[PDB]
Amino acid sequence: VSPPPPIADEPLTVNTGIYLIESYSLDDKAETFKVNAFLSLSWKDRRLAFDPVRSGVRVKTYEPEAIWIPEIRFVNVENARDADVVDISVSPDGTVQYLERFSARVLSPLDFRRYPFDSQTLHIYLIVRSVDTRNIVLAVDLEKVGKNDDVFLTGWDIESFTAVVKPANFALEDRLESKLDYQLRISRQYFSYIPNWILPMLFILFISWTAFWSTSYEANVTLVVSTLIAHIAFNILVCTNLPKTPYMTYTGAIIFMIYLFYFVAVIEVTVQHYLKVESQPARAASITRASRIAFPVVFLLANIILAFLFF
Amino acid sequence: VSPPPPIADEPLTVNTGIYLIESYSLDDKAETFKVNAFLSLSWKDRRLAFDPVRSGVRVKTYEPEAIWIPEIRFVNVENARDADVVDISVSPDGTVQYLERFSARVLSPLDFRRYPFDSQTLHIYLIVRSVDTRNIVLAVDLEKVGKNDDVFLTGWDIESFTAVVKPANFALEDRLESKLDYQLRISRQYFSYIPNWILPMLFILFISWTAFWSTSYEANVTLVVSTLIAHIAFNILVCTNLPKTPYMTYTGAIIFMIYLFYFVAVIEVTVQHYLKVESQPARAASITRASRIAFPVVFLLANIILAFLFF
Amino acid sequence: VSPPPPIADEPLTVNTGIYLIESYSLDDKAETFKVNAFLSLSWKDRRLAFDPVRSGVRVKTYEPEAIWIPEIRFVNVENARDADVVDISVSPDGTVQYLERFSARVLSPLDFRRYPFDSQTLHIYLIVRSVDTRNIVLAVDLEKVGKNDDVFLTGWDIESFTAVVKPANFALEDRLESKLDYQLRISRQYFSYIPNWILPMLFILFISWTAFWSTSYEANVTLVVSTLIAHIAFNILVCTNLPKTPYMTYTGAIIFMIYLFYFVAVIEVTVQHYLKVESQPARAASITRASRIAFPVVFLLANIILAFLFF
Amino acid sequence: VSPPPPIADEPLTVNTGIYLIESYSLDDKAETFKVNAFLSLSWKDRRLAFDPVRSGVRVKTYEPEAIWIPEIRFVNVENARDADVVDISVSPDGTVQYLERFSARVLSPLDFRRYPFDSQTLHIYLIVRSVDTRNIVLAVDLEKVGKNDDVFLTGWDIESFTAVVKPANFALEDRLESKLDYQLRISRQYFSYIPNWILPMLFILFISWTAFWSTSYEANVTLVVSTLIAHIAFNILVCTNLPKTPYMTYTGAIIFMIYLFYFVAVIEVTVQHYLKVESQPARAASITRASRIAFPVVFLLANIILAFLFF
Amino acid sequence: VSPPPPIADEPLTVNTGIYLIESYSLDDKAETFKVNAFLSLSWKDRRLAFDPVRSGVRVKTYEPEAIWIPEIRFVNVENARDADVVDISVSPDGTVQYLERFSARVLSPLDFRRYPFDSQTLHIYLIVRSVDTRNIVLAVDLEKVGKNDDVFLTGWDIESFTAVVKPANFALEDRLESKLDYQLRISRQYFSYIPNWILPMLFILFISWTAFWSTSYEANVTLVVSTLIAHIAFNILVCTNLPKTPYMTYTGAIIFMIYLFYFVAVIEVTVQHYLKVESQPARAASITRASRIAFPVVFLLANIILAFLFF
Ligand SMILES: [Cl-]
Ligand SMILES: [Cl-]
Ligand SMILES: [Cl-]
Ligand SMILES: [Cl-]
Ligand SMILES: [Cl-]
Ligand code: NA
Ligand code: NA
Ligand code: NA
Ligand code: NA
Ligand code: NA
Ligand code: NA
Ligand code: NA
Repeated sequence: VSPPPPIADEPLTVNTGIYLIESYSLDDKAETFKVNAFLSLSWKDRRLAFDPVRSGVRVKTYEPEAIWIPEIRFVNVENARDADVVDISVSPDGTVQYLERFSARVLSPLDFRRYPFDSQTLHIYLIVRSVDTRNIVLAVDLEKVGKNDDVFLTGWDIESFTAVVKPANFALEDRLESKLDYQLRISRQYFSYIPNWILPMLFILFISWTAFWSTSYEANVTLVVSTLIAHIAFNILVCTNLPKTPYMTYTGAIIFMIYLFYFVAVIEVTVQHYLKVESQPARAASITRASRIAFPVVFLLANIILAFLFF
Repeated sequence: VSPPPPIADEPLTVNTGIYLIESYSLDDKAETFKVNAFLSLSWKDRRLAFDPVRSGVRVKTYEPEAIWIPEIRFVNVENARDADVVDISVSPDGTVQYLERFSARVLSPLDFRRYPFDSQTLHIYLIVRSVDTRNIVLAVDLEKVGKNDDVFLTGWDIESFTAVVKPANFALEDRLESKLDYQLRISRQYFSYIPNWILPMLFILFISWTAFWSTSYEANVTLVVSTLIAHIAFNILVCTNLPKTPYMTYTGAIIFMIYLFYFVAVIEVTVQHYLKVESQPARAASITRASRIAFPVVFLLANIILAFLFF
Repeated sequence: VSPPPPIADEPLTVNTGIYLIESYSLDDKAETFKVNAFLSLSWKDRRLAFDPVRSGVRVKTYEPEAIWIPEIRFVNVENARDADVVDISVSPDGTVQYLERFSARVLSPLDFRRYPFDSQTLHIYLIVRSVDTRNIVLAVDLEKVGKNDDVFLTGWDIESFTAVVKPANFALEDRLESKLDYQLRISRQYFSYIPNWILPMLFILFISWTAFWSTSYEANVTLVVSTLIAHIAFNILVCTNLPKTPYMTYTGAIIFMIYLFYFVAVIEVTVQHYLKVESQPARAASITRASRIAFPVVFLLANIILAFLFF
Repeated sequence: VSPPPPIADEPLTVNTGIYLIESYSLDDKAETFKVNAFLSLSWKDRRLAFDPVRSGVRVKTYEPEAIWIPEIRFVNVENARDADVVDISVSPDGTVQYLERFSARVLSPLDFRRYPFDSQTLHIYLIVRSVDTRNIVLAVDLEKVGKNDDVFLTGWDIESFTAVVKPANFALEDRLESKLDYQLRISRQYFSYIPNWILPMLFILFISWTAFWSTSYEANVTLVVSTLIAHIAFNILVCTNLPKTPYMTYTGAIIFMIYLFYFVAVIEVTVQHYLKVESQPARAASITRASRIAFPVVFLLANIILAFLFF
Repeated sequence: VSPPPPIADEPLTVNTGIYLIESYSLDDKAETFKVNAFLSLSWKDRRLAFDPVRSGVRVKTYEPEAIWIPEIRFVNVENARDADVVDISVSPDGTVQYLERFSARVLSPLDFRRYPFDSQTLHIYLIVRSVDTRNIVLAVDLEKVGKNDDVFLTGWDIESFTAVVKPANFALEDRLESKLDYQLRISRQYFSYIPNWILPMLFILFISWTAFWSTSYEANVTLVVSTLIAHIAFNILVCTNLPKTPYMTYTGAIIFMIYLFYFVAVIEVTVQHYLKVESQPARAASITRASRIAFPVVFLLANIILAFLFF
């Protein structure tokens, strides 16, 4: 079966549409997500047109084998070709209404610099390669683009599922390719992070600042170093599985700054002790007293700067 | 093969029934479970009807290819079509009785706020898309809905497997959809959590409260901080298998409260030491003495409040 | 293809046999195991009868497609239908002799209360659903039930592979099911646990008892608390691979009892210190001296009781 | 269908080309990567040649079944044959132009001695085995070799995707084999490692060097040993998953040298204490004072030597 | 298609040969490895014999369907039947030369007592079941057994890939089974373990021995216990990937011994302190002085004994 011939040197327009049934498994590290949806395709093949009176039927149903179907493919899928045809209907004029159910593991990059207060725009790209007898272009039938009300993506808030209606028509290996961009907009549910990660992490850091109200070097070393181990362990406890970025993330800056704070705390503790030993308790006292305000103020300030830089 | 034509403008009623053979693999983080089951389908197609006296047979058996079968689909499955036809029987009147064995990874959301004392209602949804020639509705044959007595789901207690007999009726892309809700009611076996997690975690926290019977700052710092590290490692030991919720869980609250208790214990230990150093041992003694009753009483009280709020 | 007709109202006996080629992947958590085996089936289909004088051949060989084969299914598998037909031989009488190679992830529950000194009985259940024209019953050909001498299951000792010869013939969804039970008896190789887990865990607990020979509160706090951390880390090191049971396990009890011992050790250390501080070193000495015999004796006794309760 | 016969004892030249659509999942431990790409093949089959005036068509399209296609295989793939034919076009002279979409998990070794500042050359090898009737050789059509501009490999910078134009002809099991080498050149995005791993690891080591400004053995033991634990935990936190190499890696040497520094630090702390106890504080002071310059200088120097040796 | 008939009561000899293309994924815990190879089969079928002159061809090519092919199977594969036929060629006398590309996940047990200085013999077993008309036996064509020069297995050294030429012919379920043993000899690349595991682990133990140069019980308790935690974490850091053996391994013994050393060190530290407290510093000094030589000597000696017992 060859493609439908043109009426007069025109390309075949294939009207597309993705309707989301289920969304699941957003893998941050892999930068992938899985989807269960309908794919609707509509085009005109005049060769299939008929008189409804003669046939005694208002619409004819076909098997995929029986008629010519455009080779529509997904660009960014990790999944194998997972598709089941639901219906093929030919209206009296020769308009074919194709419908299939599919599931795919889609590969779309994520921006982690605002993590865990980040939002994403996931993409599902559709392509079709132009054939020797006719060029093919994609179109969006907005009536056949949407998502079911049940559609959820664990740990995320689903904002929208739209399509950039104008395709990207370009040349590849001497043939025309027509590409559409379906966008799934989502925003991370950040609630969990504040009682489960930010607050316990801030408590461990604050414990280290009690060393500014002690003159016991043995107690201070234990304080600052034990909270440092506790901090590490706490992030081991998180089992952070955020991929490696060629850029700095909001979380990454904060964590780094916290290591620096743990370091400076050690220096203060060391200086205070050295001065007490060097029979200069006057300076040792001044530094310790200053650090009681310096450490919380600098931390709060640095965080304001960081928050500002990231958002 | 087209659907059976109506006697007089009536929809095709497809009688369904899911009989659970095996249930397994409840993934909390994925919010999925796997199932091994029978799917029974029955509808009337008068074109298949026969006079048994002529046939010399009371029931005729068919191959799926040979006759029209309604395209029943599962809404919420992650799984690829995994179905094997067991039997297709046509009664003399035209009633087709279809039976298949299937297995599926079902995606059903879970409520974690009462975790690990939570109960779930898992769903298996069946759909049928109405066709161009005839509209289709799903029905439940209660005699063909059940579970085998062996059916177990590790770490859970299986309460029931029932079906909401009335289907959903709605339009999708200009066609009528008939959905059925099969509900598998389960309740978490919480026993394990009390000796393996709750009690050892309460012991580590109690050890920290011995600092209210000591005046040794070095010993107290060691106590409170080491038990805090211990706590973290103990939860790292858990290797928590719980998804990130946009809400607070019972477990989540408890853990948070325990971090707060570790923090306040440090403050007391710090204050008691500072006052002893400031030559005010009368206040330092009063605080330490109060804390001996305050810490356990507030903890017990706060837990009563939480338990009340969650259950 | 319909089943063979009865001579006079008798059911079709399908003689079965599983011969294990390979066993592997016993997943404790999942309660599953994988198997590579032969499945032998035999029944009579007189429609296939032939005269070898005419046929020239003493036994005919067929393709699964060519003849009626009973729909034998595995009840408790996770796996998809993974089967390769090796031979289908028919003798002049019509007796079919079917052989296939299969692999399957079998789901059979495990009893963990005697872990890691536990023994298991794994099951492989065959079923055949009776058809409209003839009832089908399963049978065991003992000559075709066994395991190869190489057959191993890592971390377990394979005792036996036998079959309950009497099938569980019952009624389901108005038809007759004939169920056979195959039993793979195994016992856990517990050697590894004693030098790798039991002994280093007993050493860490013993180190904590050295606090009964010290009067230094700072040293005692360090001892008892650091060994508690060590213990946690050591079970984190084990990365325990056991499921959550609705019952108490031998290992589970031991671990719990060890946590309780760590707690009571802290109480003693606390009491001894408070008394010394309260200028009552006479009682503090008595307690510490008693604890030197109390803790080992109570531990040994409690373990005898537990061992007795579990075995 | 047999291969096209030679005009006069010449081998069949199959013009190849791989066009990368998507690259993903570079697994360092497995030394594998996944690819989604076009495979273009072209050969002249003179039996397929046609007169365009008689046919009334300038190019004929075929089904893979209809014509002889060379058996091109990938050498180094872990993946199963995942290929979908897009187009088969025969020009009037009989020159077939084949195009397929494939995805494969490619096994190519990696050099870890410069990790995490390493660059790789990934290989995709195409083979063809000469047949009994005609010998086959591979060629590169440079116009059909490339990658889309979107092509990304998470955590890596994609430099180039080129092919060694000259194939490697050799004999195997008495037949001629034509191999082509496609090279995907990538360099690791090392940014992440400096704030997330190198710097916090250097801070933990610096904290241990404060023991050179203290005379308190109890405080020093705490410092040096706790930071040693922190270092371990920090690398557990990294969950380094870099395979086991028969050679020393840059990272591996650094880590090793850090363990040695932690050991020497303990010796210094031990020596300093022993001398103070032996009433030789003059030597103890000299050593501690020396160590303040010795440790940082030796470390900086050793790192320059290492960097030089590795780069 | 029946098997070729015998000339005079002789079995059919099928000449086999495995040629390794790729080897990868040696899973120690699963005791499996993956392979990509060629399988060459050759047998004589006189029904396929021809006069070269009549057909005008020296060799005829076939489709697997067209001719009788022996059902050769792999015994110890976890993998599903992953095979692609490359070529089938019939020589004028009727000798069929079959060639296929396969990939399999092979299950072969491993000996871990000399780990990580262990060597393995991995097996690939080929079986053939004798048919009703003719008995089939396996043979090795040594010219068709080998491995490509590129063949590597990460973390191992590939010594040889040979085949025990005499098959194991035996009776199974009343038919004759002919089995061939293909052997892949490998030896572990142990370099990595000495700087990454053995040496940092020995350093942590040596740090604990500094307690024999200190009289400070608080410092010694910290030393011995902290290094014991460090040791655990260091093996948790290693996250050892070795299954559970019913026998003791070299690594296993070493680790155990190290735990015993950590325990004895605590005893010494406890004894030394008790004696100092009991105002017997003469004995306390003697023990500490002895331990300075006892611990290294006993350790070195015990290791010599162990090494000797294992190798
Ligand atoms: Cl696609
Ligand atoms: Cl479905
Ligand atoms: Cl089955
Ligand atoms: Cl391939
Ligand atoms: Cl096989
Ligand atoms: Na399509
Ligand atoms: Na169906
Ligand atoms: Na301490
Ligand atoms: Na069957
Ligand atoms: Na510690
Ligand atoms: Na090909
Ligand atoms: Na075969």
